[PDB]
Amino acid sequence: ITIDDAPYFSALYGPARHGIVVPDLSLVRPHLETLEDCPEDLYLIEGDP
Amino acid sequence: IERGKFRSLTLVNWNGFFARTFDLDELVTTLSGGNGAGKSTTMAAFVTALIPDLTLLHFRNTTEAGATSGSRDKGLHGKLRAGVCYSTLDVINSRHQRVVVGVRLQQVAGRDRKVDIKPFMIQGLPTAIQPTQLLTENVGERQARVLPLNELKDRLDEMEGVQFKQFNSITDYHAQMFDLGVIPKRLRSASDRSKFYRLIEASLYGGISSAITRSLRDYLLPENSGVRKAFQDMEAALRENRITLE
Amino acid sequence: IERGKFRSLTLVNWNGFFARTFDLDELVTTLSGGNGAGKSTTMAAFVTALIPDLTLLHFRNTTEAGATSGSRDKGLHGKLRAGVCYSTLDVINSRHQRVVVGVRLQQVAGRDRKVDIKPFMIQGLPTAIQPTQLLTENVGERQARVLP
Amino acid sequence: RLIEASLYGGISSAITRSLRDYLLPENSGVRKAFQDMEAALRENRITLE
Amino acid sequence: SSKSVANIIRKTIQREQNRIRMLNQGLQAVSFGQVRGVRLNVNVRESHAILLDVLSEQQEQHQDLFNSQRLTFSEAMAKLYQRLNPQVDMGQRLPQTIGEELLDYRNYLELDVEVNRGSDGWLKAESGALSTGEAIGTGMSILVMVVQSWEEESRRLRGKDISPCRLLFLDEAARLDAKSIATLFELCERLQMQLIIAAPENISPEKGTTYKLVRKVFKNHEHVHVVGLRGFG
Amino acid sequence: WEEESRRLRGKDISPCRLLFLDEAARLDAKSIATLFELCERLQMQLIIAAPENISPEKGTTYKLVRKVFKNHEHVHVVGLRGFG
Amino acid sequence: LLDVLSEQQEQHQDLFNSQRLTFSEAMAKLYQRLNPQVDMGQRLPQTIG
Amino acid sequence: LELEYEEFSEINDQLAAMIEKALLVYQQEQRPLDLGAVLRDYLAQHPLPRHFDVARILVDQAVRLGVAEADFSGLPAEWLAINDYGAKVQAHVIDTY
Amino acid sequence: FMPVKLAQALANSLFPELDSQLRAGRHIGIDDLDNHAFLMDFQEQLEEFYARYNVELIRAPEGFFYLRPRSTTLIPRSVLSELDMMVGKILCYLYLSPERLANQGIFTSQELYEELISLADEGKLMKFVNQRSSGSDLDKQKLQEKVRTTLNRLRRLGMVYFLPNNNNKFTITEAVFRFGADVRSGDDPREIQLRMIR
Amino acid sequence: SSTHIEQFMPVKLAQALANSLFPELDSQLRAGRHIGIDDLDNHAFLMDFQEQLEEFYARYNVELIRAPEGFFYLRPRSTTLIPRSVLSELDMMVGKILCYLYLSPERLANQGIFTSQELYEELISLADEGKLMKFVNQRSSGSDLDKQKLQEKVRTTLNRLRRLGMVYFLPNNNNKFTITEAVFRFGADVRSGDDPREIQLRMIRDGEAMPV
Ligand SMILES: Nc1ncnc2c1ncn2[C@@H]1O[C@H](COP(=O)(O)OP(=O)(O)OP(=O)(O)O)[C@@H](O)[C@H]1O
Ligand SMILES: Nc1ncnc2c1ncn2[C@@H]1O[C@H](COP(=O)(O)OP(=O)(O)OP(=O)(O)O)[C@@H](O)[C@H]1O
Ligand SMILES: [Mg+2]
Ligand SMILES: [Mg+2]
Repeated sequence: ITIDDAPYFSALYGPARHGIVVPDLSLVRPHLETLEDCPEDLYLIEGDP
Repeated sequence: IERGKFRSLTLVNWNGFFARTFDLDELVTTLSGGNGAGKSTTMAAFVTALIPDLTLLHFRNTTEAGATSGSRDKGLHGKLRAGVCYSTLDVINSRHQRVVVGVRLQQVAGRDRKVDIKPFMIQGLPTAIQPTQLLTENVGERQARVLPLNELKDRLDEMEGVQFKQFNSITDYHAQMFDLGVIPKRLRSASDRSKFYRLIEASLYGGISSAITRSLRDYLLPENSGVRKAFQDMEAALRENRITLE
Repeated sequence: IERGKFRSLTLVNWNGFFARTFDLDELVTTLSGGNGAGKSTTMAAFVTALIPDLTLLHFRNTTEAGATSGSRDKGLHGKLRAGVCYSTLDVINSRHQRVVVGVRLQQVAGRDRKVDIKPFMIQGLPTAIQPTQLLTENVGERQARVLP
Repeated sequence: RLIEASLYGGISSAITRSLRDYLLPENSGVRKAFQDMEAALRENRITLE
Repeated sequence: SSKSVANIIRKTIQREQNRIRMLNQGLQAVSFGQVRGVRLNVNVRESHAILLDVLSEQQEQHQDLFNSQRLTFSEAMAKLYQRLNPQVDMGQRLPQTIGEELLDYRNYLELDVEVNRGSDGWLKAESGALSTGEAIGTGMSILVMVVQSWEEESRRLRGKDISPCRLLFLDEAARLDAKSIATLFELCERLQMQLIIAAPENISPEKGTTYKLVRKVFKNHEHVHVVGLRGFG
Repeated sequence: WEEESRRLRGKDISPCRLLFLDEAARLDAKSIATLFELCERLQMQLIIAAPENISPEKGTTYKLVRKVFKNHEHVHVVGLRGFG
Repeated sequence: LLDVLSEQQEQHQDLFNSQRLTFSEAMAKLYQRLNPQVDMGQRLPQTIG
Repeated sequence: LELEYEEFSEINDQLAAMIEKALLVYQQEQRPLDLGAVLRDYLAQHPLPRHFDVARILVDQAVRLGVAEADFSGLPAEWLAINDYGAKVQAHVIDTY
Repeated sequence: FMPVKLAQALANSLFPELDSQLRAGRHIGIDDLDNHAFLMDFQEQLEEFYARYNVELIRAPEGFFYLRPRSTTLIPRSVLSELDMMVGKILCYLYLSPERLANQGIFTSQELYEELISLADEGKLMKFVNQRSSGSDLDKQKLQEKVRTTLNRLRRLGMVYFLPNNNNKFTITEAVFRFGADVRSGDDPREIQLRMIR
Repeated sequence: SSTHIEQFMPVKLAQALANSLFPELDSQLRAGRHIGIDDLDNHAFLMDFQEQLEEFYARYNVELIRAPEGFFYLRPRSTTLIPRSVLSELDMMVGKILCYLYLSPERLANQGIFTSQELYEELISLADEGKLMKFVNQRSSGSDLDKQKLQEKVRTTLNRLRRLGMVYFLPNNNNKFTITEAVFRFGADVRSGDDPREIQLRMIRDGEAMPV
């Protein structure tokens, strides 16, 4: 993304800027209990990567 | 949307052209005239204004199109005339800002055939003023007087809102041209200038360029930093330690 | 004194030409046609028939003219088809003698794109004989064959 | 060289560079007299060396 | 480490292949004499394909060479590359440089230019194996490839509402026949790219602007008379 | 060269004369007129090539057209004449 | 140089009082004798003599 | 088979002849010539598809007659319209014969 | 004078060695990183330099460099033996597709020995060793010795690289294609190679 | 300034390498040919650029050497980039005899033209005939077939010495030939009147000669 839209997008996505896109979010539900090694606040988003 | 366009090309005091302006077409412009009329001269003017680097500029004849450097003459000196000469381009960006870019040319006196070149740029000119008018004085004589850069700077600074920028190095000139969207790539270094000139001159003479063919990956593929900088940072602690030990 | 003249040029089994004969002019002969028609090929056939020295022949593109390149391929092989090929000239001597010079060309089987040349000359041929017919045999219903 | 230069047309670099060799013909009468002096000059070279 | 590096390299390679494939489609069905199409053929070198696969899946067989802290990562890459294909020699150059070479994705790709000539299939474009006009047309094709690639490269450093100008030349344009010129005009028009062509009057393209030149002697000095026409069609 | 060999040649033979020029389209009408008069004054034969018929009122001319035909190629040749 | 070599001592010593011609110059061309700056090779060019 | 033949058309040469005869008067009287007016008047005598060729040939004939002294003034000329459908011409008036 | 880039090229420290090698007839492949890069950089001038010797510097379409002498070569020429071309064409055949899975690029002397014995005709084998020979153990031992000898000659040419140990196991380089057949549109390499070997 | 020959090479060396004589000479030199005073072109060339050539060839780990008699030749070092080889003992016998023939004022009247028969006669006059015959065949005892075999071997070795530049055959007669000063290298073991062992040691140390 260009420098002109960069500040807009960074404000829009806020803390979730560095989340992961995952199109279902139910396939993670079994994996999730294992996450003991991760940032204290993990963000997940659904959509076509 | 609304790609920019080159609008016109102006020659002043070149061999056969005292003061001439060509209005370029949006798609195709065709130069036509008998042998020796001066067509290749106009294209020489265009490219020299575009890339004012005397190390690269070499207008060899169309016959012998692919030979070595050969002579020490670059073929440019003879196209000028005694005194001061100019070559300028007029451009319209996607923003519809009118910018005039060009160079001042002069024959350096001596035994050898050498040339002196100085780039410049003007912004904010009214749409009502043409380049030929800026660069000439309509004195009483039959023929006007071409005015040097000092007179030009004084004349332009008098205008309201018009800015005249005069460059000391080619790098700055290319940087400004890129920022305004006149060229597709910002010529970081001399190597970039060489490749850009290769592109232009290969198009000019025509044919499958040998140099383009050799280094195809160097031309068609962008260089990606992501794969590297991680490992430069991770490698840093070892690099410093090794240097300290030495 | 009456200076000699080139009467005609004949090509057999070249790339695009099966058996064609161009009749030259006393002063100027022009070849026209769109790109890729075969004009430069005709030039090349003529010069090959004139100087068969394979060390010299080197047919560069018109672009890249004057660049001493040492290219891997001299550009002659591709202008020939499989089988036997010819290129001949008919000349009228100052003595009003008809002489036919020429060469037999043939591709060499093998990875290297090499070519074989064998010159020859004919004297005293009757004026009524055309080289196109002399070099071919009429086999079948107007379906002639070339002969070694 | 002559035919190839004609075919591609223009001022052939090789032709002009050696124009003496292409235009001026050789003379046998000059050689016949110079044979004697050639012997002499060869001998002088010998000695010099 | 290991797999993730392989994945980023693979994705970069895949994206480059796809972009090239998109550029490639714009050049289908271009008529230049007997040439009917042009392509940029992209392939992956074997000696690097096997290395990439090994780094992806056999890492437990070489982990000693990767976690040894006496040598850095790029050095590890160079040493692994020499372990495979042992016949390769190294020109007394530092393993660090060979490592950084392995880190650069472009080194994994092999590039060619091909043309669909006449009755034949796809052939590598050699100048000596083409007529004059075909060579000129192929050159123009590759040049527009370069220009499109460069514009895609730089747009991440340019304003959102800026579109650079595009212009190319052709000297002694009389060398092209009408059909080829029609093809070239179609290409440039579809690419929004300007052209300046010179011809000694032999060609009269109806579209665009035309300038008539005549050089004269006036007051014992050389002078060029210029006239212009445009708007026809 | 012809003058040099005057001694060796038999008295009664004058050798043939012939030259080429590809991409003749690079020359304008005045230049070609000059070239033709030069070569005819010297009894010199010429063979020239150009995409378009640049010499309509002098000498002979041939027009070449290439046809793709049954998975091979064939060249068709037809002559041209100054007036009709 | 042809004048220098052609005209000999006994008769032309009265002619030799001109500033341009002398005998020693034939040996002075020994310097030029060793190697002229010839460029392209065919047949056999060698030296001033 | 035996070689066939094809012939050229001389329509453009005839066109050049009419134009040169029509234009000779300007030189003989040394009358100032303006390309705009002349082209506008002369294109009216032929149909639209042929206009381009007529314009080209007329310019070829006109430029041989003298020069335009205004060219040394540093002042560009305007693009004059010469017919409908939008054709334009750029040239200074011819004064010095 | 002399072209500046040519003087630069032959001033390089790598030139003497490469010169020595090339004059010997060695082929430079993509394996020799530095030499191959050097040739890629200075080809335009090295071709002219070696043309002065009536010897041609060729870059094969596969990528490897080598010298080809003319009839007027200034460099003394030498010629390979029949058995040498036989083995070379065998190696070209072994540069196959199943090779990758069969040997992972590393062969042994026995592979070549057995392939040669299996694929060639007996008459030309006898012509190779000696016409008086007939299917005897000593003849086969002599043929093995000759195979090792010619294989070392080829290693000198750069065709085949021995793995660095005393045992006779090696890998085949791309430059072996010089022995290969002519390729026509759609033709299968195995078939054409076998057709010539027959 | 940049892009200037002097940056990479001395002007005189480039001037030498650009000469039309160089490829011939180079080729020959590498092959082991000795260069004497008679082949003017070559000799003169050598003389003109001696030091540049020496410096050049040094790159190869080979010495371009000049014997006192005025003849040039190549001597490779132990680390040589170019292979090194040794002459056969029969070549030495013919070499030392050719040397004595060159010196002999008794035959100077021939103007340098000698015949294979005269060479053979001189050789058998000095060396042990029957013991030397051992090299032709282990069973030789003075039989004429063996004597003709010896003469043919001499004829062959003499032809090898011609390729080395040590002797030149007549233009039309191959039974006669002329000597050159390059033959004096066969006297390297005796030109100084000192202990033969020490001389031999010195020579092997300098790389001039090997034992057998
Ligand atoms: N460096 C130079 N020195 C002297 N005269 C020159 C130089 N360059 C061009 N000229 C002359 O300027 C005139 C115009 O040359 P130019 O190359 O522009 O012609 P042109 O119209 O492009 O011709 P053509 O299309 O036939 O090549 C010619 O007389 C040419 O001789
Ligand atoms: N060596 C070759 N191998 C394969 N095809 C070739 C070779 N040389 C020429 N051709 C093809 O033969 C056809 C005739 O080419 P040629 O150059 O003779 O045509 P032309 O009419 O002279 O064209 P132009 O005027 O554009 O030079 C073209 O398709 C060219 O691609
Ligand atoms: Mg021009
Ligand atoms: Mg052609």
